Amino acid sequence: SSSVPSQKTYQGSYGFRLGFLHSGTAKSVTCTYSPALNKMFCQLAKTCPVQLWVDSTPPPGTRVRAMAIYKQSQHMTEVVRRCPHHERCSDSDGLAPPQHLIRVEGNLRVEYLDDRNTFRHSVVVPYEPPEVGSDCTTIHYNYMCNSSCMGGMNRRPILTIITLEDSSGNLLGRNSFEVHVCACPGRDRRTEEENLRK
Ligand SMILES: [Zn+2]
Ligand SMILES: [Zn+2]
Repeated sequence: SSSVPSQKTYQGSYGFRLGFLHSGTAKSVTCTYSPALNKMFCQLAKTCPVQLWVDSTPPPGTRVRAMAIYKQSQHMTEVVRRCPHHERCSDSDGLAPPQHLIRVEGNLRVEYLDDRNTFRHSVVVPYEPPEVGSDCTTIHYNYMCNSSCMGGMNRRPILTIITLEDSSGNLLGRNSFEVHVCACPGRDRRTEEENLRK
C-alpha cells in the first residue's frame, strides 16, 4: 500500500513529550488546547506555543521537526499544503516557502523541507535546552491557512506531528496533536468539547 508518516507517541531516551499553555476559551484567545481532545484550536498566522518537555537533555545536533498530515485514512496520502490564496499573503517572513502550512516564528535557524521523495513539507529547528528559569523549551508555530480554505484543507481534519531527531534525521522521539485553524478558536473548542460530552 502507501507508507505514511508515523504518528505513534514515542518519548524516547530523553523522555520527550509536548505541553501546551492553559489559555482558556474566551472569544479573544488566539491559541487554545483541549486536553479532552488532544487538539489545538488556533487562529490563522497567530502564535501557537508548543512546549517541549524532556527528562534529560538531548545532545547538540538534535533537531525538532513539525509536519502536518490529514487525519482521515482516505486523505492521509495527500500532502497538506497552503491554499493558493494564502500563498499570496504579505508578511515579514523571509524564509518560509509560500506553499508551507506550518511555519516557525522567532527562530533565525529555522529550515524548511519539501521532501524530494515523499513531497511532504516540514519545518525544522535545532533543539535548544530551556531558557534561564524555565522548565521547558517552547517552539512557536504559525499555521498559514484556515481549516475552511476550499483550496487547502477544505474542512478535513489534520494532525501535527512533532519529531525529535538526531543530526542525520534518525528518530529520537515523537508526539502529535490535532489542530483546527479557525477565526474563533475559543468558541470552536467550546463547541467540540460540548459535542464530545454529548
Ligand atoms: Zn493575506
Ligand atoms: Zn488558505
